[PDB]
Amino acid sequence: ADYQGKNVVIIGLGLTGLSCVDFFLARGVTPRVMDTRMTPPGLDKLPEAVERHTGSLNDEWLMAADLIVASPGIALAHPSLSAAADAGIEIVGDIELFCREAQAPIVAITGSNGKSTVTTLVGEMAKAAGVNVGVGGNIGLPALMLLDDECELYVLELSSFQLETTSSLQAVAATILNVTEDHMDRYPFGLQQYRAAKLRIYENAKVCVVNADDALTMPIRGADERCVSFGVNMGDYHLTWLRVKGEKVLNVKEMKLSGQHNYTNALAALALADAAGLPRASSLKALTTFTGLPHRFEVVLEHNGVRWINDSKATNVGSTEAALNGLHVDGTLHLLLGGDGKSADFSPLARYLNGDNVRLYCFGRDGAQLAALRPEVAEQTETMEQAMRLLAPRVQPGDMVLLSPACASLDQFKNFEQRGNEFARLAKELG
Ligand SMILES: CC(=O)N[C@H]1[C@@H](OP(=O)(O)OP(=O)(O)OC[C@H]2O[C@@H](n3ccc(=O)[nH]c3=O)[C@H](O)[C@@H]2O)O[C@H](CO)[C@@H](O)[C@@H]1O[C@H](C)C(=O)N[C@@H](C)C(=O)O
Repeated sequence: ADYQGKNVVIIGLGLTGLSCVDFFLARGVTPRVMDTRMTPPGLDKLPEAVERHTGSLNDEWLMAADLIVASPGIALAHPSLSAAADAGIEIVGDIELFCREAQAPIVAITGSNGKSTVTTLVGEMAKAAGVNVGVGGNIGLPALMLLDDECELYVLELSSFQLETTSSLQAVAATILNVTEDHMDRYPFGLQQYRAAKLRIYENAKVCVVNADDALTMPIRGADERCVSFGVNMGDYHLTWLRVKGEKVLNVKEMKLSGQHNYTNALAALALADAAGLPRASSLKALTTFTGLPHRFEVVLEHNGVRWINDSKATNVGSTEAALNGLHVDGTLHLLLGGDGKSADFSPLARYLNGDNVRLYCFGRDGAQLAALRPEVAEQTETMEQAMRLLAPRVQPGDMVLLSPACASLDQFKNFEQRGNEFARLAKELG
């Protein structure tokens, strides 16, 4: 889509809002942004060129917009947004922007509780088949931070909020795991209004994975030829053995998790991966190794009042930004950055590195550019080990050593997992 020369206004300066701001700036469009909160988390992350209004909405800005991008945290029913809509001003959310740009199929997942687990599993099933997969959305990493012409499949966890502002989603496979009322303050007209939001996920979906045990997850107008279902004792995928299309496929003894819940999660996940075209071989393997939703970070050592945190999986700028958001650091943050990154996306990261309590240790191929984000507090070495031996004598009680590289590790390691193990070993010897 073209946004050149449009008056764009973004509502919400949280993770989503910031991703949108960067999305637009990276296309030569300077948006105006607002948030009803006086000091939203992304306020100090904006470039000075961006006009901002916080503490309330600025209605003149909204009414003068060509496009309004509304974060999930504000309701379309808000009088300011209702007014803009009546005047015919287009309103979209980050997921909508994402769908317009995506060049790979999308598996979409929504429902209430357990959403993240099913999303994560589908992601693993894709990893097992060797698919460069991008997992994001409501699960944590804003969808727009995943855009990459290298990505071969996207797995998105979506909230009813994101769904209300999305119109161009055409999922290869979509599901509403269940419909259980939550966030009802955002749906004052009842369960039907609430159900309607989730149902949007099936619009133009190639295959709709439905919950045989929850009739509300069926698209309105009964189930069609696109619908495949999962359930405990009923459905295309059901239950011990996992039954699929009438044929047993796996004895639950082969998977690490147990319990009904963990089984229907595995079934819903398989139904989605089958629909997305992933080989059942690899999907089943993933089901047999899956040990659940991983922790956000791996604490490799906590000694002398210092925490050494491994987030080697943050292979891009958006992930590192996500790791830094709301990060509690009692003393100084010794941030490790480096490897093979996407230089085109480095500039915005500098805005997350301000303050008197942050030190950068940059290494690898793009270490020089990374260190250049804020030279005054950065050290530059060739390897991560050198960088760590550098910081070791410098840490004091209360500090945090964080490996959240913002780059891939292929220039010096076999994979980010190995880079993380290296970090674990070195932290134990040095901390
Ligand atoms: C509220 C919400 O939808 N949160 C999701 C959102 O995070 P983000 O930080 O971008 O949220 P936001 O839209 O800025 O809203 C955050 C908070 O500020 C408030 N808000 C937002 C804009 C504004 O003008 N005024 C205001 O008061 C919202 O009411 C909310 O209290 O985008 C992220 C990336 O997609 C999601 O991971 C994140 O999910 C969290 C984990 C969540 O609680 N989501 C709900 C929906 C859920 O899963 O139950």
